[PDB]
Amino acid sequence: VRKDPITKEWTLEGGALVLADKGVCLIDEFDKMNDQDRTSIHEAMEQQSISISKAGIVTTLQARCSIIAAANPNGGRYNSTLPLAQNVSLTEPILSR
Amino acid sequence: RVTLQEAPGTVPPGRLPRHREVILLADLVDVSKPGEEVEVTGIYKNNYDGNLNAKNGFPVFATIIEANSIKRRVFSWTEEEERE
Amino acid sequence: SAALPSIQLPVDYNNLFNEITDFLVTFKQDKGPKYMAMLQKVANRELNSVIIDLDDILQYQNEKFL
Amino acid sequence: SAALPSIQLPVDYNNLFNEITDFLVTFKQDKGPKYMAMLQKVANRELNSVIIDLDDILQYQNEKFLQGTQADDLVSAIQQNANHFTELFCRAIDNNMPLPTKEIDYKDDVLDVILNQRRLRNERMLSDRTNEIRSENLMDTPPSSMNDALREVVEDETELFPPNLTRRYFLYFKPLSQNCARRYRKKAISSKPLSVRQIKGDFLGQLITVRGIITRVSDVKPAVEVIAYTCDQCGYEVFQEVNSRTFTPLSECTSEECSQNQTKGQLFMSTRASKFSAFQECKIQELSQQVPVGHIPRSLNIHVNGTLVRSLSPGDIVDVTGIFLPAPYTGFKALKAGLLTETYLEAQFVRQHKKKFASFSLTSDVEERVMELITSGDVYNRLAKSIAPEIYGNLDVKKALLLLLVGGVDKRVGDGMKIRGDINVCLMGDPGVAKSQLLKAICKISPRGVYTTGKGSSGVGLTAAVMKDPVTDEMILEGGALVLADNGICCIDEFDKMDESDRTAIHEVMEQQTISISKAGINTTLNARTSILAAANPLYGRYNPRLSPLDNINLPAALLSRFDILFLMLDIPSRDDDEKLAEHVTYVHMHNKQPDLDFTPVEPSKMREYIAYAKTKRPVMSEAVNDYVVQAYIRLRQDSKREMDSKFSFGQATPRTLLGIIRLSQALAKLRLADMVDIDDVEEALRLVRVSKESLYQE
Amino acid sequence: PLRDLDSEHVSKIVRLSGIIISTSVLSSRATYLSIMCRNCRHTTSITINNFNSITGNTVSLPRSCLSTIESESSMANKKNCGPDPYIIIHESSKFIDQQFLKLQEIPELVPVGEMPRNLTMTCDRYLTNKVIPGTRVTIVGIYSIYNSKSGVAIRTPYIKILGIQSDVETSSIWNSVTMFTEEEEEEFLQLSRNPKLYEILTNSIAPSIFGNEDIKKAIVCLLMGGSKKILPDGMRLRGDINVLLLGDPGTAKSQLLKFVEKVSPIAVYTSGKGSSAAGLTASVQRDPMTREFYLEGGAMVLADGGVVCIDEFDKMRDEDRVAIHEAMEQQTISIAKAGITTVLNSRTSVLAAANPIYGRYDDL
Amino acid sequence: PDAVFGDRVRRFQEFLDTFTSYRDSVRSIQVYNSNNAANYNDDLNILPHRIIISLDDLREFDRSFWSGILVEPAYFIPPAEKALTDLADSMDDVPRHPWKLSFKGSFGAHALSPRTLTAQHLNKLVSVEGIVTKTSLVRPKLIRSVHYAAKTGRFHYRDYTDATTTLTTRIPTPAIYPTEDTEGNKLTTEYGYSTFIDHQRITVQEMPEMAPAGQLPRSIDVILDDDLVDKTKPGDRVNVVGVFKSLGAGGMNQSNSTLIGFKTLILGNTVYPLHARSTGVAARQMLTDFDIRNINKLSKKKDIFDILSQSLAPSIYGHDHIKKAILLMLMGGVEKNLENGSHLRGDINILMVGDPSTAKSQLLRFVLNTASLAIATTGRGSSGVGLTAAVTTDRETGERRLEAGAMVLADRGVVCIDEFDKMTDVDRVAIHEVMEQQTVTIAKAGIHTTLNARCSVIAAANPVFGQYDVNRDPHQNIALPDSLLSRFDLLFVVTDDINEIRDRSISEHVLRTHRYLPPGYLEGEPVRERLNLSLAVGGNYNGTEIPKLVTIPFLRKYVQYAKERVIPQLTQEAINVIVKNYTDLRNDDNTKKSPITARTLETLIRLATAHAKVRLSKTVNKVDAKVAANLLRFALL
Ligand SMILES: Nc1ncnc2c1ncn2[C@@H]1O[C@H](COP(=O)(O)OP(=O)(O)OP(O)(O)=S)[C@@H](O)[C@H]1O
Ligand SMILES: Nc1ncnc2c1ncn2[C@@H]1O[C@H](COP(=O)(O)OP(=O)(O)OP(O)(O)=S)[C@@H](O)[C@H]1O
Ligand SMILES: Nc1ncnc2c1ncn2[C@@H]1O[C@H](COP(=O)(O)OP(=O)(O)O)[C@@H](O)[C@H]1O
Ligand SMILES: [Mg+2]
Ligand SMILES: [Mg+2]
Ligand SMILES: [Mg+2]
Ligand SMILES: [Zn+2]
Ligand SMILES: [Zn+2]
Repeated sequence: VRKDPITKEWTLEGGALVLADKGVCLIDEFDKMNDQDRTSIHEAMEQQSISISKAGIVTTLQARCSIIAAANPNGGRYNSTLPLAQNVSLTEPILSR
Repeated sequence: RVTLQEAPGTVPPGRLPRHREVILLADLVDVSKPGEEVEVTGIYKNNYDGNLNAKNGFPVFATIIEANSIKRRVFSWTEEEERE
Repeated sequence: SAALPSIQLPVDYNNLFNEITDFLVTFKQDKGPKYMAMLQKVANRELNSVIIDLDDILQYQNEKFL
Repeated sequence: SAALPSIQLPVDYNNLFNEITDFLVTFKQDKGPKYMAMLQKVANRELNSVIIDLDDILQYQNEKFLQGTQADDLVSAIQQNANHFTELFCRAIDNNMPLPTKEIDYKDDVLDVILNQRRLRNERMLSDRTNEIRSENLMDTPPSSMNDALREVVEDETELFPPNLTRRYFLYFKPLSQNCARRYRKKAISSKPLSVRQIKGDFLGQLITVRGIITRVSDVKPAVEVIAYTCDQCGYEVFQEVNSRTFTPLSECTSEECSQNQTKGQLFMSTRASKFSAFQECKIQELSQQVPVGHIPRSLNIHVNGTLVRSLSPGDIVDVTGIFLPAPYTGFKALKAGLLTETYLEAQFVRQHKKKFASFSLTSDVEERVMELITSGDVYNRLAKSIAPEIYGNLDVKKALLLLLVGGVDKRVGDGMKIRGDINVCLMGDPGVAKSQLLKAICKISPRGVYTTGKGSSGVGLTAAVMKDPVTDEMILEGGALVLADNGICCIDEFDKMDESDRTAIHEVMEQQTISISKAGINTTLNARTSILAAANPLYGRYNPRLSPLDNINLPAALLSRFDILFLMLDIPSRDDDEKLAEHVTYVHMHNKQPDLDFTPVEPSKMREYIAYAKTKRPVMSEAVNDYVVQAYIRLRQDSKREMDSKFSFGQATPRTLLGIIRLSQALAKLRLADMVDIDDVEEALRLVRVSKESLYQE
Repeated sequence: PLRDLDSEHVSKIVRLSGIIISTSVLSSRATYLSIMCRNCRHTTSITINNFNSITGNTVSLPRSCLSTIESESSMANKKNCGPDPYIIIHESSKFIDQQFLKLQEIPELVPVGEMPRNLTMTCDRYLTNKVIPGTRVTIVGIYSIYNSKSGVAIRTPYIKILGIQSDVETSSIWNSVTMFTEEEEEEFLQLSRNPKLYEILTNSIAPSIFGNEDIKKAIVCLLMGGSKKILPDGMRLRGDINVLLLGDPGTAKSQLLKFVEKVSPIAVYTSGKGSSAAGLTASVQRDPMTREFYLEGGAMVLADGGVVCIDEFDKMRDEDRVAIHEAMEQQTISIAKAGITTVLNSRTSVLAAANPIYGRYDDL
Repeated sequence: PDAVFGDRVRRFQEFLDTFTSYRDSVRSIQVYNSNNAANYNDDLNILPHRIIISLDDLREFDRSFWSGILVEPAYFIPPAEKALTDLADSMDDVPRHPWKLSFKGSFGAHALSPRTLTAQHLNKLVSVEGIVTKTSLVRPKLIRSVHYAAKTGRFHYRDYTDATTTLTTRIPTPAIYPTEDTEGNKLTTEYGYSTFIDHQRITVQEMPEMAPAGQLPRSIDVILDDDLVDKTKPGDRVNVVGVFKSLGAGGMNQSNSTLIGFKTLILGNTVYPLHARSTGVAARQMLTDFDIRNINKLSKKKDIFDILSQSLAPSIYGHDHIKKAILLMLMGGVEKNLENGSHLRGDINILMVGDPSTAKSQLLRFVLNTASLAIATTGRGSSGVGLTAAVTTDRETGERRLEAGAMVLADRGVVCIDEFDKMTDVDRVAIHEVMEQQTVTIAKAGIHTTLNARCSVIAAANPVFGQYDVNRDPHQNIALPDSLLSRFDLLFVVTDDINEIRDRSISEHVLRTHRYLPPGYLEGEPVRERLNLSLAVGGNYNGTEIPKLVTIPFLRKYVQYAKERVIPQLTQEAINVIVKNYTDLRNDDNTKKSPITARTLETLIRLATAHAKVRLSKTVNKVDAKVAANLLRFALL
């Protein structure tokens, strides 16, 4: 929920996941994501929705979106000797989705 | 009220892309979405403001383009399209 | 409000109206009550003016006092 | 008319004014009257302020009551309506103003020569108008009555410079003392110190006293009281008074010549002919003893005008007596209900709870107290053990804390480099050795002390911060605790749990006595001549003899070398000392007083004035004591070389240790009130250095 | 749609849907107001039955005294009362409530690089305080105009609300209903005498999940909860039951959490680290336009009297750990900020899910 | 003069003559003022001229006048105030400010909330409960200005009124400030003879306990006059009784032309600072004579310490020494203020560390519920600025102000810390000063001040391994700095040792504890939760007026009477015992959970002093020293 500094108007941005509802969200550089974006992706793949409690607005937004993500392995190369989970910084629940 | 800049492909090297402001009337509203290259024909005229501009110190006016026509430089299937 | 304040007066128009109504229907100077006969004459379009006699009202008050 | 109705008040301003004049002429405290010597010094340009004592007025009413004559209660009338009595006294003072004995000269102030020219010019107007009216000869005829009538018509037709434009003095009210009220059965609201909460709207217009800390002091600025204008058309000077925060300047001339004439002159401001006051705005906050349960302290605005400027500084416990006056409302226009007013205190008198060391003067009354303390003997031990009389033991700790309070001699060389004279003392010890109590005692004794918890102050809270002052409307630097403790003692409790920023700031402070700030706001250096008293715990919170003293004093060698004395305050259990400690603590808890009746502990004011008089001294050293200091330094460095490999090392000997020995010796010579440093002073200094570290650890 | 509102809808009834950003405080508008002249002392009453105006006074006090034009007195005592001579007598005037609402198009259907457009709406009388911010509403109202003091003749559109329909109703303590009709009472009493009631309530818990009958029995017990007790010494015994389900991935524990969120009258499903923009436990933040402390949100507090389903319960912040602990035994969250101090109710059953380390569970 | 005004004045005369409690309350106020004035004349405080009126007694007397005050207070409150002023002046002839009124009792539909207040409650007497968020500076307002004319030597005056000071709207006549009389002479303002009345604005927000959990809160403005200012501080829970009034014209003039609407606020008549859990208002209970006699009857028994301790939390089995320590903490010792300014603690601090699920959090919640001014905090939830203080910016003055953390708000109270071992290091350094020097020293950018944080700290912590190991030394078990342990007077290690008979006692106690119903409740009816707000003035279930176990409401009164009345002093027979036990504890060879520093000695004193408050004895005897010693020994050994 963002207030414009000039317009002084509070607007509700659903984000790229809600905005891609009944569509596709394309997340380039899936590995060096930050924590809030990881949590947003986790909720958008578990519940297919995003729940917000900000600025007096408590609601849920539908996020039924397919996700095509791109990532680079750890160290710049895929190592076939190690399995997938050790080549990517992504944890097991987000890799399983 | 729609802000139009020069397309970045056509700008000379050291120069910034100039921008003008275009006023769309009753039928031309919501025609051109931002992010697309469009071509507008219209009357180039001055926007009148009270007491001009105090910061410049010169009798300088701002300019607008009242759009006469908008031309764009679709997932609709017809009856032949579904047969195809 | 305070722009139109109020005072208490000894006159009370409700019981005075009731007394007027009772005096009209129960006064008999000595056919039936006097002012009822006058109002019958008025209703029959034979009398145009009703004269309220104050000796009658004084007699009515005195007989109610008795 | 009834639109401005009238009420009858018990106050009458004629008999009170006559009482004021009689008091000014005939008061003699017991050359001649006090307030005719004072006005004689004012007229001779040797005194700038007239201080009226309510004790004097109460005493005056007292001998009038003893003589049997009837006298009005002028003191209560002042305490209720002091603002009017300011100009009542000013009018009475100007009524009987002595002529100056000394003639005016070129070494005299500009305001004074302006005032002299105004008085002479008024006299010339009076004489010239008298001559013209007498030369007119209207009636051609009782000489005395004719002279009186001619004087009255001259004084009503001429326009003179008013008395207000001829005062060279500022008049202030000293509140009546509580003791003098106790002698004479008087109960006054002015004497009793109030808090900000206790100062309500019913005290407006009254002379009241507020007790508290000063938190903010504005810079001295010229506030115009009356504006002077010159007119080239007529030659008059037009003065418009200002009693508000803003004014509108005058354009057209309002003198009689221009008022009558068709052509109006143009007024030009003349800043030398206009009247200014030195103006300061201060913030006072009530002490923690005055804040009720669960409340946040509030603030009050103090207006300082005239001579009393620069008598208030941040970090001062102060009783300020002044007139509680209202001001026009400041705030949102939507939130006001009726005639809401802001409040301020027009300061009349300032009393400091702790007197500054630089403000010490060798007056007559100080000398007998100082000489009594000298003739009582053993002033070093007497002042040492009386620092914290309810903290048992720690005699050498209290001795070095006394040396911290006094300090050494600041040294300047013609090459430009300076050696600091202040002493830095660290107390590192086991928990429960009452070192925080010692810090509280030391920078409650010191007039400019600051107590600081290590994480309670951040980096911006110690050095500096750039922020806007709205009254002078300029972007100023406000210092932290190391600025509030300038020429004082900074108590830094919990020293070992600090961040690196404060450590670096204190690291620069203990040597160069400055803080250098080179940030996005400012590029400056600021003076901080603080003496630093730190309190700390060892590495594990407890001293263990398994590791070296350097190991569990987790303290870098540079900042260790900056401390002149560091005390290991070990909590070593024993059957005998714990008995005496328990008896001391239980006696303090039962009787609310120190156990030992064999000595009288010295009062904090007495210690403060003695320490100030000791700090006035600047002792020096002769060749023999220099040689002894050099030999002690040589043997100390060889001992530190020898013990470096061993586990008993407290560090490595340093030229800063030599300078610390010199400064401790100079402080000890200051306590003896001598201009020379003796051999026994260096003996005590070396003994103190040794007992600080080696004596308690070896036992 | 909100984007198809044109100039052909001006001063017409339009039906339009969206989501609500903000509900303003209730302003006091005047319906019946009694006025009295300053010096003339002429008493008059203005009744108002139209409150659709914004940024302007469509009905105001009379510019001049009405005593002269009425000629009410035969005596008729040049005298002028002055411009705007009337004063409102407030203790004889009547007022109504008015509210400004702010409506956005739903963020699911917005152009990708564009700002979602919004309109201001005004409601009055019994239309005020009917919807909370964040709810999705279709609203019927007059599309009207106000002038705000960018174009020589440009007007700001707004909506005068004639009706509000709530598509979905949020679950909360204040929005919960305790009233029952006699038919539902009779149906629940008839249901309670079924001897296979436990079996049918366990079969109704997630019928699409194979196995885990003991887990479903646990979920039924969690949904019922136990009896809470308040004792004369003041300390309370909780009745809510907190159940942890930890195990291998792909064992339908998240689906059990989702079904519990669907079946509970009050429930919230969050992660161990909260939501995308909804916190866990309790958040106290400053108010937007007045800068005052208030309870921003949080899973354990919005779901008071309900169930919080915490997926990925093992990954959690230290703030949330201590707050969850205090909420699981004490059913209270204690907030001690620099300005606010409170102990607030968190009467919530916790159903948590966890996946052990090293992927699958190790029997060793 | 108005006839209905006089009729209502006479009706309130009859109401005041019927109930003599208001009459002798007026008497008690006037005699208090008269004796204070006489003491000022011969050798102080002045009570305000206002009377608390019960609405229930008025409803019993006259329904019409009661409904008139509730619904149309502008027409009914001023006649009642004039009647009270006439009654006060009737009896004041033998020995000037008009008397005000305040209201208590049931308000029915008028007991509202800042959210619940709508425009239907305008021009009505409302009782609004909430939380104070903003408190404006107390500003004097000029009522009558007095001026002096020096040419004629006469004093003039002018009165000033606004729409706030009156309930009934009159013609606004703005009389300018007179600087010149009718004859043209200059006037001098006579400050000190002019009258100024204190004016305050407060903002009352809905309580966070009764607010919706996600919505923005609603707030109202309340105006206070001279006798009602400074009765609140921000963060208090309050009940404000006053008239909800609209002012001005909501843009209906030509000059105003905006949609602020009509400005709405409350003319405060009554301010009651309510006590709520973990807030800044201390709970106070009125001590009747019967309750004082009961307290004195308890104090004479020899078993008095073991009834008040065992009557703390009867639903927790065991932990008896912890109950004793909590009772002694509630008593709170005696704080010494030495003549040179040095300060000695009186407060007792308790730390409990041990195995999980051992009634630690429940005991902390009990201390939160039963103490007068307990404030609850947790480990990670509040921070160094959260517990002590912080700096904010004022909107009006533009200068920085302070916001009081948990320690400052809980001054002269209890801070209940849960999960003590999860504090940050900077928070721990903040705690070090509070637990010993009893103060918070803050030196921010431009702000340097010391706040009073005289608190008693009760804390619950867990061992670093999650369980206490008997064989391992307590230094690694508690794993806390020795300075912090020296701050805490009593450290209790609670162990969940498993024994069959002990577990049977646990099971029987808990199962008998879970079989309780409140009186007036049915077997299957669920218990309803009512939020506890108390007005601040100034395993056996059947505990009713000290049969065997003391009720919690009477325990509160005993604690209040002991703290307010008795301030015990040490004597030599206690000092000898304290000295001997401290010397023995300092030089003992036994390993102990907490290190023995000098603080322990004062701990003994405080503990002994606390026991002397239990017995209501002005003297600290040998038995107090011995019970302090053996309570300390159990915690140490
Ligand atoms: N030698 C002593 N004489 C008298 N009282 C003492 C002595 N040592 C300790 N105390 C008392 O024990 C307490 C010590 O408190 P503090 O001043 O905090 O000691 P401390 O050395 O600063 O502890 P820290 O903060 O862990 S370094 C106070 O109540 C003192 O009165
Ligand atoms: N026993 C089962 N019966 C029916 N459906 C099942 C069963 N096990 C898994 N599923 C389905 O397979 C999917 C498994 O997803 P979940 O098991 O709920 O994810 P989860 O692994 O439990 O949570 P994680 O550990 O964070 S990936 C869902 O779509 C379930 O409906
Ligand atoms: N000695 C005891 N007597 C009665 N109940 C107890 C006892 N110890 C623990 N409990 C119960 O155990 C539950 C756990 O809460 P608590 O023990 O306070 O947690 P913690 O020990 O982790 O703070 C409480 O509901 C309480 O009723
Ligand atoms: Mg300390
Ligand atoms: Mg899952
Ligand atoms: Mg616990
Ligand atoms: Zn001129
Ligand atoms: Zn009129």
